[PDB]
Amino acid sequence: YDALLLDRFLDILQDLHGEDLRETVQELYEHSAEYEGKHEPKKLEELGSVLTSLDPGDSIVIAKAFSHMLNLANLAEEVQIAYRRRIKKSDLEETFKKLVGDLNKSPEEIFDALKNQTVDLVLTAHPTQSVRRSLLQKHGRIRDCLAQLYAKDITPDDKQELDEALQREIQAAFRTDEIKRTPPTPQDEMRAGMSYFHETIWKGVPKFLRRVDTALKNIGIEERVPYNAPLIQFSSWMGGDRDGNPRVTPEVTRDVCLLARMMAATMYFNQIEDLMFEMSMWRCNDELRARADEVHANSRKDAAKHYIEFWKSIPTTEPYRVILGDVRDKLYHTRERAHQLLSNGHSDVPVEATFINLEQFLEPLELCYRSLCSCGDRPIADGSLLDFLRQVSTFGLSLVRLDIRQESDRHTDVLDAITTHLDIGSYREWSEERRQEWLLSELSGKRPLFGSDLPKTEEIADVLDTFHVIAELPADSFGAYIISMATAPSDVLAVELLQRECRVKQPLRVVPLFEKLADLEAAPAAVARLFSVDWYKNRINGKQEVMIGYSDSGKDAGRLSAAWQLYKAQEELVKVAKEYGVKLTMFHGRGGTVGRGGGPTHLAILSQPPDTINGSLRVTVQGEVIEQSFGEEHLCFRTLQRFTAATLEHGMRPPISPKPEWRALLDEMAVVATEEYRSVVFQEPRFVEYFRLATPELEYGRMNIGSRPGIESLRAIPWIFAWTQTRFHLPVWLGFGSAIRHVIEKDVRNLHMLQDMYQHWPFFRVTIDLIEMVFAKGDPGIAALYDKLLVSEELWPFGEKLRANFEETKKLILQTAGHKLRLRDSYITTLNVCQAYTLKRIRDPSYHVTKPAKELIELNPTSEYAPGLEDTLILTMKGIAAGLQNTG
Amino acid sequence: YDALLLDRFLDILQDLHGEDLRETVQELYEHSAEYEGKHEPKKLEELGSVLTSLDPGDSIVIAKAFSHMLNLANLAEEVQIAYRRRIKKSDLEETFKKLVGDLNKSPEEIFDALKNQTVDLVLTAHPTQSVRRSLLQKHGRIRDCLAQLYAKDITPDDKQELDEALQREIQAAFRTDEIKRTPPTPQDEMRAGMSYFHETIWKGVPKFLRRVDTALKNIGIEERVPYNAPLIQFSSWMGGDRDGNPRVTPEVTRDVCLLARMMAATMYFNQIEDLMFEMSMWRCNDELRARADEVHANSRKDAAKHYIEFWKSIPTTEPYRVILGDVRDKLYHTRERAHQLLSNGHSDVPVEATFINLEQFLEPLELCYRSLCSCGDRPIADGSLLDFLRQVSTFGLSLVRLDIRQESDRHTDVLDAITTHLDIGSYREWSEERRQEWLLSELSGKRPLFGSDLPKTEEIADVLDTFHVIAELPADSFGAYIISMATAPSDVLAVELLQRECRVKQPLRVVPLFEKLADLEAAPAAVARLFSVDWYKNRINGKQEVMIGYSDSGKDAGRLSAAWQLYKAQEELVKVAKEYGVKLTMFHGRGGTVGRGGGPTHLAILSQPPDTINGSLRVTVQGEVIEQSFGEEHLCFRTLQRFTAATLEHGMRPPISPKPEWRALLDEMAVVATEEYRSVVFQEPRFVEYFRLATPELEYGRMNIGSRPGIESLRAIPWIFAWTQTRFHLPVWLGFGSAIRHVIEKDVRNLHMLQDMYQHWPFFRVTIDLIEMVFAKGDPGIAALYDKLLVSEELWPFGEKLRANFEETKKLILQTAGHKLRLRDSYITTLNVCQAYTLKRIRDPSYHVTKPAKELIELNPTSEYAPGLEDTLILTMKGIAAGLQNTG
Repeated sequence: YDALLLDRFLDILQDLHGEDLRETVQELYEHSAEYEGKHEPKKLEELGSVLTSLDPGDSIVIAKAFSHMLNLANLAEEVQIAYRRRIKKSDLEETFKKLVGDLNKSPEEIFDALKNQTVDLVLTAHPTQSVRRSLLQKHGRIRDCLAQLYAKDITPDDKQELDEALQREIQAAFRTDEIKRTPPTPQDEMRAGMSYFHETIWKGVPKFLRRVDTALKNIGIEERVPYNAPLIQFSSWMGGDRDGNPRVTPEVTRDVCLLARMMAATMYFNQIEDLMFEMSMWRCNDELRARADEVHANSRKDAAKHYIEFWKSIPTTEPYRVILGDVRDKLYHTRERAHQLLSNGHSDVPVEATFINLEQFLEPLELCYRSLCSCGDRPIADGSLLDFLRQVSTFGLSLVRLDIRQESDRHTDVLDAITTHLDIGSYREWSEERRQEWLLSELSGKRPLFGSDLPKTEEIADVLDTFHVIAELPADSFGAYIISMATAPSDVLAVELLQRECRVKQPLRVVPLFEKLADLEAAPAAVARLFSVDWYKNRINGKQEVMIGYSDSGKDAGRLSAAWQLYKAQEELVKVAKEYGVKLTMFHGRGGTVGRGGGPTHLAILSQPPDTINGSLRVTVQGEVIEQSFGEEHLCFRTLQRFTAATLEHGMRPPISPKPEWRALLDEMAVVATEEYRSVVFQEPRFVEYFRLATPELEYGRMNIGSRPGIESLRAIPWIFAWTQTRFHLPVWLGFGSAIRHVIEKDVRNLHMLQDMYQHWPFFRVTIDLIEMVFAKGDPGIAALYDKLLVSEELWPFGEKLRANFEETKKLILQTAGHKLRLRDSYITTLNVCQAYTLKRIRDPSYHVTKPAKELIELNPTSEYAPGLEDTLILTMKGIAAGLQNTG
Repeated sequence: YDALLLDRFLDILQDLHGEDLRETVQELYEHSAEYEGKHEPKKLEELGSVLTSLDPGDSIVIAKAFSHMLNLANLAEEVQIAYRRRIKKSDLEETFKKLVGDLNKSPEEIFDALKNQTVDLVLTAHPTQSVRRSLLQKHGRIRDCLAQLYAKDITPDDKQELDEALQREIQAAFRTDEIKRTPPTPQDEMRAGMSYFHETIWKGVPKFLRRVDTALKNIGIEERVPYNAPLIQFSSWMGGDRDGNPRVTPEVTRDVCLLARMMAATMYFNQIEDLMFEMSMWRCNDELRARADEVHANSRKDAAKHYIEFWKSIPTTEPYRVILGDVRDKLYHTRERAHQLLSNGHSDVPVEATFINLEQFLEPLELCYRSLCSCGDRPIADGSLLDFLRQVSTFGLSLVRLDIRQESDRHTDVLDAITTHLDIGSYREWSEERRQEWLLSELSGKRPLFGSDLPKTEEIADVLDTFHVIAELPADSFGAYIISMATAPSDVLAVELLQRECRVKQPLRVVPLFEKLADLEAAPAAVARLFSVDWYKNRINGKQEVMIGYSDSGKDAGRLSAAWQLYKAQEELVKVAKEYGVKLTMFHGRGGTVGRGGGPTHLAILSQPPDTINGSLRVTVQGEVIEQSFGEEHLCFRTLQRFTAATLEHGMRPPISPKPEWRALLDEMAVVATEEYRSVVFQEPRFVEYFRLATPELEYGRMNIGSRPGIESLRAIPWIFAWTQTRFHLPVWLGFGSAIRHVIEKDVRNLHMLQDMYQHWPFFRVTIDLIEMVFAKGDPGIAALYDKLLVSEELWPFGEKLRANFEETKKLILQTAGHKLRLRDSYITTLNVCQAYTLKRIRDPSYHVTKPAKELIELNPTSEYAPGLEDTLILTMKGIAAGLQNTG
């Protein structure tokens, strides 16, 4: 069946570029097949020999072909998964069943625990989404074609029109320039993010909630999940995170807030007329009748011809239509106000004509629901009205709540400008205690701090202006202010005072981000010291959120040491919060790649220490992962299901807590793994050299994914990208070899203890299993070829050392777990080869450079490199990322 | 399987009103079952005995229950038909096959004949739609539930959510007041009409055209139907027909025109952004590149923040997106202009910023298509861009072209006011010749006619003002001006002069409506006399349309005589048009009931005389029929298919022309049938009395369907309604008995001649077959019960006479054709009984009359009749109409 796609696409490729190129693509596929079958490293060079003969444009066409083949492979993969899962006639109903039988838990415990459960998915604009939006659309259409094709109810003409349709849709996808020739603006990032709502999430959320209701009734719970029960929520960083992205200005934040608000209003307004049409009942209780009489009193007997439907004043015969009629008027005026406020700088639309409250909207719908149930119409109320109630209570007046992230040192600079200007010292030079005492005195004091006459840098004025932008805007549009590189309470208090002094009427919660490993070690101490401040503990109102970063941890230290220290961090943070009687919710900055803490969601949730979630979870959805988890109805449902089921199980089925022997064993193991990791990644003075030669790291910024413009000093995203492109995955597995070897060396019974740990400890089981998966996506012959083609003859053995470790480490992993699809790896291998030789040509002086476009080579006329080369490189990176189903 | 619906609905009924009422509904169903099985007329009285015992509100609930049961029966009927037809894995591909094999016709003849074929469906607001819109919505949802239920791919939870959904949707439909408590405005009629576009027709048309392309490729025609090939078009009367509807004012016509324009703009604008997203190509020919450079020149480098997507100036990289970008700007400004022009009286939006031409819109899309095909992207161009091209070329700037219908005598009054005021005579008193000569002199003269100082009646000023309204508005918004009761060229010339003098810049075509039988006899003479006028023949530009009414013909004369005279009328009209070298297209004012010329569409088309269509047809879709032919994707497709296939076959497979013996035989037969019909419907002086007692005719106006406020003097719609409610159908079959009896009497070989005619003449075969169908929907026991309950003891035998004829006539029908589901007739019979006894209670003096609502009896507090009775009567009419699948 894998052959069908090859047939259709290759027929189209032949229809576009002739027999010859189709035949050379087939040759490359056959060489790659002989390689992924026999694994003769001679086959690689055999393939590169055929690859070097290519024309400028021809190699572009080859890279294009294999990349689109990988994409189609992903799409057919998703289709086959959806159908395979559907033809069954963890999981929600299964999780309920296991909670009842295994753990003897009652239905009302599941229901009550469910009501008080919340999962806050926060979408980020992290530059990990390799596929441009113009192509993502065509992918969506194409998987629609393939999904409709996968059925036995096709009529001949339907299938032929879908053949013509899929053919035209592939031909359209291939006819688009895959290369972002300019990097997006943060606004574009926020649009790419929000586009999944008026595509999937908006309609997906109420369907999922219906499904939870159904599953709850399969357990005997006739009651339904409360419409205002916040089982899932959405937050955003798009346009808010300005950490090291100076292009995220205050005006950008204003723009994304106003934008999102306009989107939400528009969606509600388009829903509201259909809802009015259905709410044609005439029975209501005395309450809704009284209110309907109120609205029909101020009915404004006018033409109201701007509407299409219901332009006549609604009669009291159908009172639900009266009340919903006022709801439509207030929606119209809310949309018009937001659209004017966005399109110009201002609006003449009166605020009282609009919904100002998150529940001025909810109130009339709640009333309709009470009336319907009162009058025996709970079936009716649980339909479109309920869907609408859940959409309002879930999305509010601004589809997502925006977080503002900024690094502590910028707040420090602001305060230092203030104290210098006030002739009182230098906040920078001040000790922590001095900062705390001063900040406290200013927060509890009543005199304004700086004035209009404060000297400001562009950076200083950037952060002050972002605070003014936050104050100017509605409170329910924002989420949390995340402080990067937070180390002391002076940073949180600093942001609090900077908010109060920027007249932020309802200041948002402040939350620290500990991402470097030392910050994770020191974090519980800092949180306890913050809670010690009686002022903050009294204003924090018993609730605190703190973010836990996964990107930079496994970058400077061992991936293993990072994971273990994270576990300790969650544990001790919960300890501290309980010690001060504060409800802690921890914010997990997980990525899509395992190297940034990614991997399957239920596995990452089960690997959390027990009694650390307590019905309140928060996870990042990093750029690319959005597409993976919300681009289809089915993906959206499977995502929301995975999250809610994992959290519920982790709530009622607490994972086993580690025996102390396991604690100490992992402490030693963490020392060994850290020394091993840092030994090869930092001690080696020629390591940075070999890295900058052997991996496509430095070229990452060429793809222009995001809007953000030593090895310790690079972002974790291109770090994991480099080693994942080459399918070597060094940062995933490094410390494990020395770790396990030293642990079995110090004691032989530690082998039985590792076997013991792998079978009972969810954290260890998850860790080892993930390492084994990453090994399964590994092939060291690739990194070998890259070394042979690009590394100087000198330090060739260095890589082999690592390669040694690779196999060694794998041998240990399979030994602790007790273990002993393909074909896509064929295409990937081809692109691997293409990526390798092309890099050698790029780092040559002969291939350097010293109107409309009618062919691909004309697409890059400003290339500092040879005409056809830059585009081909970008193509190889994109394609390999697609094949591996991860970018960074 | 019929039992499933009964089970679900009766369970809901029990959940709403208890066991007792469910049990009495079951008793009624059982009595009706014993009646429709055994046909014991004692069973009817047995049922009425149980019916008379009912409470005021209880009988309302019973009528409600049987009516909704009939509706559900209709919906399940449609579902089972759609699935039965789909599980085949006339008709389009079958029609092509028969045209190739049977008639030896070539593909290019089918294709070329198809290109030059046009079918103009014109939706009317005729008050035949019994089901109010608030309920039609719920019906749509309910058939959605049932359609999704009819499958073997249901997952358990899907089926349970659809059970809860169908339950809540039925419960919602039943909880709505079925009674229109106030009659609609013409604007409401036009909304009910147009609502099928942004529901079905808008998306249905391009899908149907794709299907025609597919069928054409199954014959070997790789080419596609031209996007601008006008295979189907839509016109409207809603808000335009003012014949005997004085509530259709000029402001109403303005309103429906502006309204429709706003709807169209909105739909295009919502499509355009998705189209822009897909047209991401970079290759274009020098033409589209030049134009894209033009647009990017005047690009207006601005924020353009009112849009959500593509708010940044579009780069020349993606030229299709540039050109489509200008298209989106001109759409935005067109929508804003129409919305302001509607909501206020005026707009500041510049006209040059909008699409003014029907093809200023089409031009940029045509350019994109040429470019795409030029660059080898015909597959891409035949996708969303083609769908959009067909939508634009098919729907234009105003979704439908509006006809204006008005009776001749009103134009006569206008002209008479003018000639009286000009001290020149009285146009009324003038002979036809004088009218012709004067009208001609004024049309070819250059002096204005009346001035501001013309004395005007409210009627006169109504028609003059409608002409000013037509002149003020865009030309492509209007269709034809239909003249009711047109008899002479003076009427058409009158409208032409009245247009020119009202400064109608681009005057619309004038078309006469001949509906009374004498007008159909005299019509060809009048058309020839009109074409004799050299002026009109020169300005008519070789094209003429004339309407042929079906409503009033079979009302004053025999249904048979009417059909035959219609055939002659089409024939001789075509003769006359060919004689004057003018392309005639005839406009068939067909209804939904056979008594108004309704019946299956392909049968009505085959019954047209040969060489009378010639690739140009025009048919009314009377009120209720709209719902029947466009309320579902499948209904819409089946409608467009039926029409286009019928016209094509009638074009290439001309029906046999009648032998002269058949001609004369039908002339005699028409005399006999006319004498027989008029003998019982007009000669009898007590006939009007018996009619006003035995049928629910007089109560029709109580349903408040439409906005329009002797027996010869009533509308044909309540005429057919009366006899169809009672399932007697007198106007369908009356003259056939005497006709066939006299024809077999004058000669015995005429029996073999009738057998000969039924097997070879499409017109006769259709006629007789239709009569047999109507008989199959007949049961004279019903009319018997109505007579027994409501007719005075005196003229009881009169009806029996008719009843005699009934059987007699049926015996003849089955004899010329050579011939010898049920259960739903059960429910109908119950309502029959309920309708009968209730009428007897209504026409009683004891049951006459000399805040919010918390129960059904409170729903009519102004009833001149007893509290519960009026509503129950309306309910019975609605339900019986639903069961018979026809209103009038």
